[PDB]
Amino acid sequence: PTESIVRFPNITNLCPFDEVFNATRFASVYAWNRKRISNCVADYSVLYNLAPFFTFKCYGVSPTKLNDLCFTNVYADSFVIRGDEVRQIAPGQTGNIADYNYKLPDDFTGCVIAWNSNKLDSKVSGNYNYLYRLFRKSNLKPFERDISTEIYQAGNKPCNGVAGFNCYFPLRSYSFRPTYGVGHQPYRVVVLSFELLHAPATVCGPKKSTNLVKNKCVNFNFNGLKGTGVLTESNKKFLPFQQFGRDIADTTDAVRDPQTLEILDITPC
Amino acid sequence: EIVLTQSPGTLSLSPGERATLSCRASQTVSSTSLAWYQQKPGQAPRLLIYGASSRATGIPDRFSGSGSGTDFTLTISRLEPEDFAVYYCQQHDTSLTFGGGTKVEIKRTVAAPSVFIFPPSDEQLKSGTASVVCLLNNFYPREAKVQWKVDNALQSGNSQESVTEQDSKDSTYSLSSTLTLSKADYEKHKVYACEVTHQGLSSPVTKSFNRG
Amino acid sequence: QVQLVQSGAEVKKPGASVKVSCKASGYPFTSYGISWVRQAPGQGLEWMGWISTYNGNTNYAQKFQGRVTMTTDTSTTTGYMELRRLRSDDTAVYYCARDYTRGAWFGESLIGGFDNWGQGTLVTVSSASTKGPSVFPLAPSSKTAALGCLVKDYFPEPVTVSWNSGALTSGVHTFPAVLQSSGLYSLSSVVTVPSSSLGTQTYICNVNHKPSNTKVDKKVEPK
Ligand SMILES: *[C@@H]1O[C@H](CO[C@@H]2O[C@@H](C)[C@@H](O)[C@@H](O)[C@@H]2O)[C@@H](O[C@@H]2O[C@H](CO)[C@@H](O)[C@H](O)[C@H]2NC(C)=O)[C@H](O)[C@H]1NC(C)=O
Repeated sequence: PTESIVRFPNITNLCPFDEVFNATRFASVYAWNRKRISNCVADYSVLYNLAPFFTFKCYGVSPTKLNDLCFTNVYADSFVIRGDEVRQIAPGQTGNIADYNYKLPDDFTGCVIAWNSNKLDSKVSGNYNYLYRLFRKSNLKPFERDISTEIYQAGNKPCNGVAGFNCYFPLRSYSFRPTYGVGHQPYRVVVLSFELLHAPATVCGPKKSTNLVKNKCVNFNFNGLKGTGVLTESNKKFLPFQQFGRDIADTTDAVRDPQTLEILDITPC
Repeated sequence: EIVLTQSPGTLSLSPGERATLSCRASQTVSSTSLAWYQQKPGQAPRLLIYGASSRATGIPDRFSGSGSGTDFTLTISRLEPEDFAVYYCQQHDTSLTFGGGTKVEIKRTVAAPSVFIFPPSDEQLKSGTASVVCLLNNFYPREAKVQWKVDNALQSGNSQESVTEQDSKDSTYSLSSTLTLSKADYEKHKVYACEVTHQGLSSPVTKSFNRG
Repeated sequence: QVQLVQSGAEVKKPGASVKVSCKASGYPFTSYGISWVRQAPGQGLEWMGWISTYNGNTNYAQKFQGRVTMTTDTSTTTGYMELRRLRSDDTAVYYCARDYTRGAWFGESLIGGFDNWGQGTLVTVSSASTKGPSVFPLAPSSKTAALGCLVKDYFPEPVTVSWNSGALTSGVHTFPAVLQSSGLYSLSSVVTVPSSSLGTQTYICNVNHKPSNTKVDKKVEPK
């Protein structure tokens, strides 16, 4: 190899992580909020510089390598839970929150951030503003939201949509107060999910691109796909939605340039 | 909408005491949605406190905020010469509104004015109008009560006053009151009087001047 | 460092419209909104509105619901504000601020405030023409002593005063201008001098009005 070449999409706007973490209001756990992030540069250093009381645990990728990865989309799910239920926000976990409110898939490949919010979400006289679902007919599928309240008939006698014995209201309140322990105090939780598809990789990250060099052996990097070889002006047929081509040996052999929308063959040098 | 009331309207302290300013909310305002601003004479405002507790970037540690629900408080532990300004509370819990304002000045020993008076100049006597100015030199405190008299009678409406800012060195005020009126009724009388009452004086002063 | 620069002053007339500009520098433009506030002479702050620099969403105050409109230009990173049908109550100073109270992308409330302000733009609304100042003396009485000069019937607001070009700086009291019912401003300048220098020293005051190009000097002597 002779040269190192980096090719990333030309996007300038930065991602709005300050609007997710520093939002005045957070949602409940049975009606958790979801935001879509795309077409922006994602610098994750602002999430490391936070004080060492932000619990940060990420699955399927290391936190250090996040700045050299492109993504199709990012999803941010925000809510507030109790102190000791942060254990349940993890793949392959069960409990009252996980079964009935928020479920994570086993192949999650995403990060979870939690922090104590007792100074904001608690009130001296009682803060019943945050709810959670306690009764459900069956466990819910990953990333499914149930914003609906109807009576739960545990027994056998039906009831006229009114509570009573063996007819329960599904939702309950948290009732946070400042005079509790550490496990009974509100916690603000943000879950980041990285959606990676066969797409033009909108959410790139901080990286400057270089000029394209052909007919020479170089180190190349297209949207995080990095390797060593020679780049030839291909004459293959890609559909407008297709981004790269795979060979019989289950490894990429052709790729589209993210700045000028042309096709290139990759060959060993 | 939500109305914020700042109490009191003016604080008179000394360079080194402790100051406490109070903002009162009509309805309940979340603590995450309240901020404080400081504005010096002739400058733009600047952020001091946000979230009712947090301190803005580059703000000296002596500023602190606290409070909740319907009552918020801004405290300055020790007062420097540069901390004399106007302070505003803002909420953005429901729409966005500002407070009334609270000026903090210097409290010093009581002084007394130097009431003067001036006849109209001869250059105004041919322009169809005249003006007479009563002056009040360095005094303290600011609140002084001044009236004009045409030798037996109190007038009103045709007189306007200008008050300077607090002096840099001795922290004193100065006042001017101008009575303007055409030369027609000016020629109808000969003597005028300015009556001044102030907390510093032991008796209301009256300075008169006749034509001549 | 974050910086915001505003345009110059306006001498608009009633029934007209005014554009105020605000150029930002030193930060990513589209990550923060822009807020517009104003202060009338002698009163407190008054919020006018908010605009997002990402998608152009706005949010106005019901007092200016039908009169104000804000726009942004990402190429030059500059915000603009129109106010229409100017009345006598719109004479004020207008401030452009960087916003941290509402999100630019999703439009929700944040924890913060107006954390960066501009220099401010003074807008004066009056149906009056530019007039040069009129200068008169006011000399001490026959009997420290005090004297000065009066500048009256001038427009617009800015007039500068000096005593012998700073020779007598210590002892000068220049009172703020007052707006008369004639639409014109008035002002007095007073100096305190030794009781024996009345008949010896010279006491001239130089008063300068820029919009009328007047640089007039006048001497005050005892009579
Ligand atoms: C959420 O905001 C905090 C505080 O931000 C500051 O105050 C706001 C009103 C607004 O003026 C911001 O521009 C200010 O930065 C952010 O924490 C600050 O971050 C900067 C940059 O990392 C850092 O230099 C400061 O020291 C931080 N200040 C404090 C008090 O920690 C924070 O970046 C935001 N949170 C997230 C997760 O994005």
